[PDB]
Amino acid sequence: QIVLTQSPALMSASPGEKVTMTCSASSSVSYMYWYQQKPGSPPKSWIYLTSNLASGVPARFSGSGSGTSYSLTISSMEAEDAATYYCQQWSPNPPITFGAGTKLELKRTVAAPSVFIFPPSDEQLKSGTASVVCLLNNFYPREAKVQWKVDNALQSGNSQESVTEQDSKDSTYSLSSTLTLSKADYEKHKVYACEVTHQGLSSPVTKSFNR
Amino acid sequence: QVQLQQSGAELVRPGASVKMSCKASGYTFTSYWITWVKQRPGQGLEWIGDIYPGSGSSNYNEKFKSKATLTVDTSSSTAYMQLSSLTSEDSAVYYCARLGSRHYFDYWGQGTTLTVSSASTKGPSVFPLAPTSGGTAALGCLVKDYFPEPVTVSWNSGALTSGVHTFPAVLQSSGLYSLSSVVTVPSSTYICNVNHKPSNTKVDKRVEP
Ligand SMILES: C=CC[N+]1([C@H]2C[C@H]3[C@@H]4CC[C@H]5C[C@H](O)[C@@H](N6CCOCC6)C[C@]5(C)[C@H]4CC[C@]3(C)[C@H]2OC(C)=O)CCCC1
Repeated sequence: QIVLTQSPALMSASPGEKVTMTCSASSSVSYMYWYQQKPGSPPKSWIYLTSNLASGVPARFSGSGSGTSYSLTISSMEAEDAATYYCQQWSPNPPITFGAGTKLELKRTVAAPSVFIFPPSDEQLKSGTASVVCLLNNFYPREAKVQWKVDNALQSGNSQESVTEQDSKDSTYSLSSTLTLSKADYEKHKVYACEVTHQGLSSPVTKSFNR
Repeated sequence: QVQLQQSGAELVRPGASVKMSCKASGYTFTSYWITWVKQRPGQGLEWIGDIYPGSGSSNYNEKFKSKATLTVDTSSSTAYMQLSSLTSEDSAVYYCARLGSRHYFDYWGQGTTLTVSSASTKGPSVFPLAPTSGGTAALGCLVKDYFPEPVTVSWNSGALTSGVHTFPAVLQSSGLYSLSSVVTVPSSTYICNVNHKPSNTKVDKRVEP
């Protein structure tokens, strides 16, 4: 039951930079393993027996450490090295344990989002339910704030957010916020605004429409 | 080549059992240990246990000692794991790996997604998204209120691929999922093809302003 704490939780790196993620153990361990996982696919053995590279693992990767602190180092970041890296311990004791993983993202310039609002579809209005969607397209960094406002009044609890994985081409993320209220409450109001706050925006952007 | 094919996704009610398969090929099955790994979104990876197919001998993580049960059928070269009396905490992706000669898992299986629910399947309701910030304009599809995961969204039966973002599914207060798929196109026809396999809901839709 050795607890492996991995840090940082997530980090960014521009190709060419030296990346180093740490795996600190709650007690001393005999060996340290590392796995590379990208979305949609099963993990891949990356480092075995504290310092050896698995089949396919390129030379830029290397792992070391002892006692309570082992590390995975990439001499010079590549674009394909954007993945989650999990560490895993072995010792004579039986529970081989894993780390929560360090997600390695790609660094890039700040980019303001493109905001678009979507009024409920006529088909869905017949169904007695109304969904206003707000799209935040191609932006960096991931942290973007979305405040729904109905007739200037801040809405809460009836919105759901979703963020895409970092783009393969431009390394930006997209976000969508979905405000879903009953047809009854939708007709009780006129102005539907979507307020976006970001690092790339000098002041918040508000895309809106009247019912 | 050395392949490990896992069984399809399961939707099982809580309290019941589940049995998944990992069909091994391209190697002498009875010569290398097979391990099972649990993966819950966010709480990393978890070692369940291993089994040596040539002996039936098995090691279990004391956490899962009574939850999982590992078996092997050397004739068909398949390894099995049964998860007894399922709970919401058992909903995870179950990976199956072969422990290699060099002390590391050299081959893995695509994984089996276990969804632990008594709720019956629900087909989504597809809705269009009304077709200019940043010189571009967007349109899309709202795949709303479905269960379990996943849905497969394509555009123009696969013809349109650029500028398309199929958002990750979101859990709604209603317990059902809902994803959006938007396609961004600037100043210079559009059909979305949604597919939910669990309830055979293949629905096409044309998005028009
Ligand atoms: C899938 C089953 C494998 N399990 C453990 C089993 C672990 C081994 C147990 C015996 C060890 C003897 C020795 O001290 C070391 N030397 C041997 C000669 O060469 C130089 C190094 C390492 C050693 C082989 C361990 C390495 C990691 C081994 C494969 C672990 O595998 C992983 C992936 O962590 C995981 C769950 C329990 C069993």
